[PDB]
Formats: sequence, C-alpha cells, structure tokens
Amino acid sequence: VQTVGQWLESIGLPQYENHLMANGFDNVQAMGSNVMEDQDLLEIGILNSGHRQRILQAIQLLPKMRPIGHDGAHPTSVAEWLDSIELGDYTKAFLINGYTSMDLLKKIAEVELINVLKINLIGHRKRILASLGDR
Repeated sequence: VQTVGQWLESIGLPQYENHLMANGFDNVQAMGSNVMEDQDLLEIGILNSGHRQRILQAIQLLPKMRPIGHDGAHPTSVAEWLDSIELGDYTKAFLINGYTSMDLLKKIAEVELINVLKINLIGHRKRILASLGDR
C-alpha cells in the first residue's frame, strides 16, 4: 500500500502532505502510471526552490514501472468510468454537463474541463487526464 505521507516522508518530511492531499494528490496511485510533473508539483505550492528537483527525480526514480503492469479499464459510461478513478460524485457534474459518451470526454480541452467540470484540482485533474489519455 503506497501512501503520499509515507513516500513524501521518505523523500523528505511530512510538510507538503496536507497540500498534496487537499490538492487531490492524496493517493500515490495518481503518479503510478504517470510520474508527477514540474508544472504540477510547482502548481501545488512547494515551500521554496531546492525541493522541486527532489520530488521530480524521486517520483521519477520510483521503481514502480513493470512490463506486466499493462492492465487497463473498459467502462461503459461516465459512471463506471470514474468508478475506476477513485471518483464517483463527479458522475453528477459530468452528467448534468452533458457527458454521456466517453468520446465526448475526448472532445474538450483543459480550459473546457476546468470551466465545465470545474475541478480545479491537480489530483483529480491528472487522474482523469491520465484515465482518458488526451496526449
């Protein structure tokens, strides 16, 4: 079981744990398939310079990449889809927003997402972004 608190405490100390968690980065799984990015770690709210590289090289060096780890998901709707992303309440916003077909989720841009879904959270953002696979 991987926990942000443990990982963070290892690479450094329990100081940004709250930030990440509250920023959606409460589950290490958020960086299981796609290691954290400079823009993300920087968008959160780090103390000061000298830590960015640490988290980057660390989260990037994290030996969690394997060949057998090629499992994916095949949902039928926004519901089951988000269900595989540690999210369910989103189903409401997504639905009322007009998201019925997965394809539709791939017909929007960043701004459109933060403007429609109104997520405004790196965690949930990266999670869904990775789940869909825009780029």
